[PDB]
Amino acid sequence: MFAIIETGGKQIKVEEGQEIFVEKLDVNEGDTFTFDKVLFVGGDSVKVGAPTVEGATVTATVNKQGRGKKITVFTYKRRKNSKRKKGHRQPYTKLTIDKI
Amino acid sequence: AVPKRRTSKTRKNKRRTHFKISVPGMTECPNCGEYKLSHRVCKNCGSYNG
Amino acid sequence: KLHELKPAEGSRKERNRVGRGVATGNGKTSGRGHKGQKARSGGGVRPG
Amino acid sequence: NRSAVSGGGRKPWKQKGTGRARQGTIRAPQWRGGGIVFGPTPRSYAYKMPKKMRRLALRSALSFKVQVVDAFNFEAPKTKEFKNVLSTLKKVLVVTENEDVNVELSARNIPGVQVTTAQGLNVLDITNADSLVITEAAAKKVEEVL
Amino acid sequence: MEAKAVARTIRIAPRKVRLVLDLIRGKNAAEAIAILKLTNKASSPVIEKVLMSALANAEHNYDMNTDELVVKEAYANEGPTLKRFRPRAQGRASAINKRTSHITIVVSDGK
Amino acid sequence: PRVKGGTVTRARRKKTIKLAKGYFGSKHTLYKVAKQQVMKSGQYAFRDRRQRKRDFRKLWITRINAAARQHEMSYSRLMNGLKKAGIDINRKMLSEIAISDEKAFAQLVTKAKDAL
Amino acid sequence: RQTFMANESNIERKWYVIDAEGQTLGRLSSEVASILRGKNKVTYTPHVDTGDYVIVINASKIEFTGNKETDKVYYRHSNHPGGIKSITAGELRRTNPERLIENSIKGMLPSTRLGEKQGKKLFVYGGAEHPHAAQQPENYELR
RNA sequence: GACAAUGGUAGGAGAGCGUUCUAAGGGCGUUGAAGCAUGAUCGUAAGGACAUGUGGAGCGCUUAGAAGUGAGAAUGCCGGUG
RNA sequence: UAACUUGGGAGUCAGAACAUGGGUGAUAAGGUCCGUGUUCGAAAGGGAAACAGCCCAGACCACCAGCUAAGGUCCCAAAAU
RNA sequence: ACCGAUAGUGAACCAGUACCGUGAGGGAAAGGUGAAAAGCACCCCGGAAGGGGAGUGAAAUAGAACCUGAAACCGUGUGCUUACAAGUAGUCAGAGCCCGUUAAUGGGUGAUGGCGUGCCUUUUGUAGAAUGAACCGGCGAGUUACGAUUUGAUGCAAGGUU
Repeated sequence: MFAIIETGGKQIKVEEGQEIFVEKLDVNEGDTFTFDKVLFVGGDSVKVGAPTVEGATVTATVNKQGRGKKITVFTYKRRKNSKRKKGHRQPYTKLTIDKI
Repeated sequence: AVPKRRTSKTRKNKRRTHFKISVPGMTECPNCGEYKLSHRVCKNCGSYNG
Repeated sequence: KLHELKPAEGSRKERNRVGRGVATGNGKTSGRGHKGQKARSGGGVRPG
Repeated sequence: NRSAVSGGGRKPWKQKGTGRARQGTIRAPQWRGGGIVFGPTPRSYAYKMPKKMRRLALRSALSFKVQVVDAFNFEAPKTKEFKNVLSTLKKVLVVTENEDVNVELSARNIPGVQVTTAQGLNVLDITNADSLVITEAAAKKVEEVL
Repeated sequence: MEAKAVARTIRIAPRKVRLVLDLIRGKNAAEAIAILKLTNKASSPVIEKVLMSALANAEHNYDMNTDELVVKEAYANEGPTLKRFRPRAQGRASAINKRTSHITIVVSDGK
Repeated sequence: PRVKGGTVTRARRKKTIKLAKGYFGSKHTLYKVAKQQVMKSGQYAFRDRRQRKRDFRKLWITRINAAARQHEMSYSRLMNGLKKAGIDINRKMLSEIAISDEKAFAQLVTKAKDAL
Repeated sequence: RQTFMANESNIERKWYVIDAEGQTLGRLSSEVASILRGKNKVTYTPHVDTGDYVIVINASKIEFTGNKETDKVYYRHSNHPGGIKSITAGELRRTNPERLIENSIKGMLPSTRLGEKQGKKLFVYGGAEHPHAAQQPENYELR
């Protein structure tokens, strides 16, 4: 009994009791959150998929809301005195999938 | 000629892999009680007895 | 007040300081372009 | 700079056949022990500004102090008497008339107290102070000046 | 326990000494002195001195049997080099490095 | 006043030598080679993020094509079956669905052939 | 995120046996190389050989097309000055067919450290008898 | 909110970090300052903290001011060392 | 949705290939000189095996999402034996 | 709002000295124990040097090569890995093995797979076989005085200003 949820312009194969990591959602720490973009459900249970299954949904607890590891964005043009350094901590939110 | 490129301190140690010196090939003297070098006169006390 | 001083907004500016790095914009050649009679210490031809 | 450091005036090597870099003297900047390219020179730092702005800065300093005792009476310079006079009333600026040479003496040893006269009112003196103690006469003399 | 002996500013190159020190490292203390007496190298006598001082320090200050003392460690470290000059030809002149070494030996019962 | 450069050069050069560890030989000891290799590392990482996206796209297509051939289809004929039967899931999910459930991927292949 | 990668304990490997009689050399070699690298299976990952072991038999019976028997000179250089050697496919089909098919297939696998592992999973015999009875080889037909 | 823009050499414009010192204010420090070593830390960068060892007596912090104010390139100079 | 004016500040005055209209050369040259255009200069990404200038296309940053461009779908090597 | 031992005088030190030159003349490097010498009595190895204890001391890894004590460089030990492999030495993916932090999608190593011809300078154009750099550390390049010009701020205003 898994599913495929469309969350942030990306699909995710999700089973229960699993912790998942998604782009930033507006909710705060420790909250429920219902996924509606579910395109395909069921493993050993059933195999039903439409553009969106439209009968099934998912519910997750908003476990945490943070920022990934700072990747430094460095790059340069050789012999032409041009270089550029940036930083980036892409923000994420981690969720526990409570029910399907 | 002259070296075209300075030698790393890896290639150096590889080339010095074989810069060992073996032990002499010694034994113990049955008379002197100590180590002599085989087929030689005993350093410590005297005799050869071969 | 002598430990909170504030010159009038817009009066002071920090001088331009060339020849210190390539991220300022005036580092390598220091605003003079490449070779020539005017990229040489000693000025160009006299004015006029 | 190059003109002042001792020695030099001799090209060390020939510039052409050595193999070393071409140098001109041992007292050039890139060396050690010779030559400072720019830097300190004995030069003044003061400047001026118009009379009216000077007077307006002094008026603004006194204005922010406002944002006054009788005459001082010290026969002998006795710093404890002055400390009492300051306690009954610690960045004090005690402004007097022309000069009383027993109040400057009574007060120049106390840390945080500065004494002066109505003809000698700085702006650094004023703005450095937490209080002004001006006499009845010095108030009027500065109202006459400014 | 452990007993060390250090000989400092021994006037021999350190990689003319590590040749011999790569032998007696790990050995018993008896065969160590046997080797260090029988070898041809010029580093043997000074290392004989140092290893015997290590064993004597053991048996006098720490009082551990001079029968089971195995050379736990032995190593040379660089020292202050005397830098000299040699006349080459055509007016040139080349440096010379009369280098030194610090010879440390550590004998321990292993208990 | 005089301002002699001290413990400001050292700080940033140390910061650059920490940043290059695991490098062969003088790359992790010396500064003028460690700096060059750190710059090359930054450029390579910038490039390799985009190419990482491309690599996994290739791998997903490869495994979907390996699954469909066991079901008498192609990658192309199948992926046209989908999007013409009815819009469906992407390549990563579809590949690892072919991996986990061999029993729903064939569901999809029948529903795709039904797109004719 | 989630993308299954093949490990040493995930992988399986199978034994196939393909008649090389009547097949064009390259039309068969492509199929075989596909099998060898291992992308007939869904657990394809690049950095490991998830492919299979293959036993090509009847290598003295492959067919060329057109004037390729007398043409199609194989060359090889001996790294000595002026020493280059040559052999035509007709003379390599009777003298050593088990090198004909091997060279065809191994030119279609990558030249990497893992491509040589896969390169030495190919077992080619000129004949109908292969000594790998103890391996449970499977039939295989050209897809 | 919505839309739009954000490759860049010579070059033009803006905003900043960091070092030494000075004034003022407020602080830390032999119950351990500066410095040095290590670290898996915070910032969009220059960079800023924190913790432990080492060290033994001075240093931050805010706001202004002044500069001998930032080094990888000069067959650069001096020392050390390959 | 630019344009001009008046001001402060510059850099540039060694250009290259490609298509094209010509001169010169020999309907030689990756030649040389001019008109028009594009790209490189100062431009990374994909294709041309590799390859500044050729075809596609202009990188604010992250993503293990989707659609196409030149060019391609037997294997190396992604997609039609 | 001058330097703090490569600085400041060439010279913080018995320096115009070592040294160099026939000569006129040129010319360096060289600072720091500790609050106090209290500067290591005695024992052991050794020919001595040098050590190991034992003491002085607040500290001796402050023992006169004496405040801290960086890097290049030289070693000893050990966790992961490597003898069929073609390497600008990294980067992305990634098993396996070993650990355990500023506790957060951890750290070290790295079988293997994809991509990938250093940096400056000069050039129409450089991986370039064009230049330059052995490596490490320190020092080392748009400054000041006076005028002109335009811009921002401030002060007054047919006046402004010394």
